[PDB]
Order: sequence, then C-alpha cells, then structure tokens
Amino acid sequence: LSYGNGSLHVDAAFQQTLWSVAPISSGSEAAQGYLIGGDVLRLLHGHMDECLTVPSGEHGEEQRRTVHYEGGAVSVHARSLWRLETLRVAWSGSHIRWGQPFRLRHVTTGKYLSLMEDKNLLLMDKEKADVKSTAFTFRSSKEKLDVGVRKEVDGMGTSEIKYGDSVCYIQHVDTGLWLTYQSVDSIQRKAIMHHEGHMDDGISLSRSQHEESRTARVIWSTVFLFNRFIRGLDA
Amino acid sequence: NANVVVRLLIRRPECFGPALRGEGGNGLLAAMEEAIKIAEDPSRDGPS
Repeated sequence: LSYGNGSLHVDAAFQQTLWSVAPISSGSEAAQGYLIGGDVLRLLHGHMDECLTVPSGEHGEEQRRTVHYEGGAVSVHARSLWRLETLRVAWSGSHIRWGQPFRLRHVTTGKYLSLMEDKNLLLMDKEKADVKSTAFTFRSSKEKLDVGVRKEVDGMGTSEIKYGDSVCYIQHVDTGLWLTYQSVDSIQRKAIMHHEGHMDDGISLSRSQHEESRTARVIWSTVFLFNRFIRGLDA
Repeated sequence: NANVVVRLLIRRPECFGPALRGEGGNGLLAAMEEAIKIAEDPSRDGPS
C-alpha cells in the first residue's frame, strides 16, 4: 500500500504491508434455494407477480430515482434487479435471517433504496446513502413486536428465508414503517412507506441468474463511463 | 549465492543508495553528474 502518493494505491513493491483475510462465505456450506448476502433478486409482489422497479430508460435520472410496482416484461428485464447488501463486511455471504438489517441497491442505476423525511422512497447515491436512511429489514409477520438485537454468528448461519416459498415484509429499521402500494391509480402503481400497511403486503423473492446479474453490472459500469465521456466531449 | 544476495538486497532497498531508493530518486546517471559536481567543488569534496 503506497502511502506516499496523495491517493492511496495498491502496487507490488519491496516494502511489505500487513493484509488481513476476512471470510465472506463458504461455497460448500451454502444451502440451495435460501437467501444469502450479496444476491441479486427481484421483489415480486401480488399474486400477479408485479416487481418493484424504477421507471424505464427515459434518460432522466431524477425520473429514474422514483420507485413503484410494475408488472409485465419488467419481471424479465434487468431494471427490476436489486442486490441485497448486509451492513457487515465479515461473513457478508452468510444466510440472511429474519430481522437482519441490509441495504437494497439498484444494480442498473447503482443507487441505494432509502427513505426521505417526507415518508417517500427515493434512490440516492453512495456518498449520501447513510445507514439510517438506507436500512431495511425482512419480517416474517406484520406483528408489531420485534426481536430487538441479537448476537451475530461468525459463520454461514442457519437458513430462514427461502426463495419463492417464504413470504416477507419490508420494514424500515428506524421508522418502523412498512412498505406497501399506494393503491391509487403498465399499472405504474406507486409504492409508499406506511406504518399500518395494507392487509396484502406479502413479498416473494426470486433469485436472478449469474449471467443476468453480470449483464446488469456491465450495463451500469458502461453507462457510467460513457456518461463521463459524453460530459467531457460536451465541455 | 547470487540468488540469495539479490533477494536480500531487494528485501532491504536502502542498500542501493539515495539515487535508487525509489521515491525521489534522481537516478544513477543524475547521481553520477552530482558526483562530478561534488568532486569539482572544493567545499563539498573536502572536509574544509
């Protein structure tokens, strides 16, 4: 690690640097069909399977920053992909458990789901994506009583959320609100953050294929560079 | 012997000298012109 340069850089030099290895996950111990940290998934909703997504590629980032429920080919598109990120570095690939905070990141736009003070869901950037705003949690039931804080296991853990079969409810960590549809109106139905929540707020989890996750990440990393190129040419 | 000596020298890079330390190193050629200048100057060459 080259300290002398103004920006910290990694390079192969004669001077030595101490590196610590942190176990992210163990592939063999992973359980098939159970949610683990760092999975790209789609938040299927309703029995019609409308997925939580952002508006289509209409070139307006402020328009893309909104979040709504939509059904159709968006459930097959790459615009409805979210990557679950735990708030801990070590054992970040362990099985997710009921009541564990995490961050939802829109893979295509590279933005984190979050809650503004006016009780609205808006995507914002890495620089201003604080934990309190961007913390979310899956709860088994609409029950008000919580599990508080529990000791974290230094391992892959036990399986508690299963793809498709399990039904989950998104709850904000600090405000305790519940994610639900606006119900006021393809369908373009708004998703709003509510402490009561509707009696049908169940969410299904569908895992995304590796090829599609890679393609979405490539799309994001390419659009970023090409936007920089276009801005430079415009200047 | 050569393989051990080279490894020890690269493990401890300060043995090469200020020209070849790596950071702010003027280089071997520049160090040798500096040596010419020092040898030409009386004050730097001698104890004075």
